[PDB]
Amino acid sequence: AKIYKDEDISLEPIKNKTIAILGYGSQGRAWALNLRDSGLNVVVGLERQGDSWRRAIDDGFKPMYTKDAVAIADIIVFLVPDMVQKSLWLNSVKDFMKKGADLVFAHGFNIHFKIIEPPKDSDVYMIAPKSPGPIVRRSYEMGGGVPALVAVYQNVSGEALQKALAIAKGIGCARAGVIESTFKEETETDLFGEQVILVGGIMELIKASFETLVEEGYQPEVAYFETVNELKLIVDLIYEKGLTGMLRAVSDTAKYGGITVGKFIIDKSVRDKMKIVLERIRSGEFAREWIKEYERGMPTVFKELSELEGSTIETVGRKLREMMFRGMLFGEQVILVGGIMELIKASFETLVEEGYQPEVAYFETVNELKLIVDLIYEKGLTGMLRAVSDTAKYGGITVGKFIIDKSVRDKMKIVLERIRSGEFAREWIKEYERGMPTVFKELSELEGSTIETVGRKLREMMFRGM
Ligand SMILES: NC(=O)c1ccc[n+]([C@@H]2O[C@H](COP(=O)([O-])OP(=O)(O)OC[C@H]3O[C@@H](n4cnc5c(N)ncnc54)[C@H](OP(=O)(O)O)[C@@H]3O)[C@@H](O)[C@H]2O)c1
Ligand SMILES: CC(C)NC(=O)C(=O)O
Ligand SMILES: [Mg+2]
Ligand SMILES: [Mg+2]
Repeated sequence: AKIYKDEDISLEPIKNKTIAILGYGSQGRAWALNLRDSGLNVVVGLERQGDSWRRAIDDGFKPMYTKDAVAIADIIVFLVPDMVQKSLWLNSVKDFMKKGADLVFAHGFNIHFKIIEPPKDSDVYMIAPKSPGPIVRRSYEMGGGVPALVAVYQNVSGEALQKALAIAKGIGCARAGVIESTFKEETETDLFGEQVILVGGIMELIKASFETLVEEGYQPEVAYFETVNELKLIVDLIYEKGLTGMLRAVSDTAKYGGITVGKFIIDKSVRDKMKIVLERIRSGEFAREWIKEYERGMPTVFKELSELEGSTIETVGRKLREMMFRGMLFGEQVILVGGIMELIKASFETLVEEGYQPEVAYFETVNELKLIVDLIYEKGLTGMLRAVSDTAKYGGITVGKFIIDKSVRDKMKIVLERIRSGEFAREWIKEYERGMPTVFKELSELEGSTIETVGRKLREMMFRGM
């Protein structure tokens, strides 16, 4: 697929249009700031003078009320929570917008699941950054960007795609790479990625590793540090150089440990569970369940957030990060190398087997994980969870423990015990006397694999001039 960069895209299609950004949260603030820095005409539209109104004023915007912003808009962007969009649309947009104004989304959920039926005489299109909102901004302001999908649901001008690409450039995404997709593909892959790996999976893997180290007798501060530091090292290596590059950066013993432990901790049953998660998404069952939860007041989301914020793991992480700010395990290596490699691989391959563009699968299940893990490293799980959408919070909370279930810390424990006893060392010394056939066989299968051949091509194009 074509991966569009800055030199491929003109801003001219949006140059003199008034762009109304509805909402000023995680994506909304990022888009508004980025678009304004890129020279475009932005107004911020809000329902209320609340927290995000105050934030927008502090950033030099003068927000308008939603109905007033949409009256003067050529392009209307829905950057409020997915569950809120129908109500905003019905009450503040539909009867107030210019006739023919563009309707623009950052996630396909409402259009794809037919929650909002747009008018027939508007362009309807999407730019979906494959990044948490704050990193859309942070990348842009460092002179870089994050990847994005664009899609067109309804073309009435005949230039909807060019306008989507222009907006993607305007928010910095063409510095990294933009791929054309569909509302269906974006929605399905996006919900899948956040549920199984980007929010749900990684969060539960981190908790499992932390708990397991603590049960084995490590002090909490050491269990936290070992977990998150090794996670960052491993995910950074993959982000830069793929699975093969990561494996070549660690010892042969760690290669063998990673490879074997990974398939133990993350086994076929997990691949089956990922397909279940995908079908629940495809069939509309997730959407119906999320709508029902939302209409109850999102009690599951509020509960989880408040338990997480108060938890031992988050208290310990906050204390650790603060002590590091102010200046003040080889089992864990292989458990994480294995667990993260096989979770990535299973997530990516599920999407590719199901027919989605492999490039989209790579942005969603590989590239974006580095951005997530950077947020976790900097701000803890609670900071990460605050940055992601409510849809992703709910998906992660419900699916994460399905993918990484209780048994995974049980398997971790077993592996950790074999390491501590010197049993893992005997086992490495042996496979080694067979000429490391398990290691060479895996390197050989990785070399030819879709994830590595696509990743290498994309990483070359992405890090071109970034
Ligand atoms: N978060 C991510 O990184 C991410 C990644 C890619 C795409 N997406 C997509 O981007 C879109 C926006 O998601 P987001 O997470 O950026 O949104 P968000 O941060 O949750 O949105 C908060 C904004 O929406 C307003 N809002 C909250 N409840 C509202 C209500 N009942 N009525 C009207 N306005 C309300 C808030 O105003 P107050 O301050 O007054 O409450 C605030 O301006 C979604 O389609 C999402 O799927 C998000
Ligand atoms: C992981 C997260 C940033 N991605 C999303 O698509 C979202 O927040 O909904
Ligand atoms: Mg996403
Ligand atoms: Mg999402």
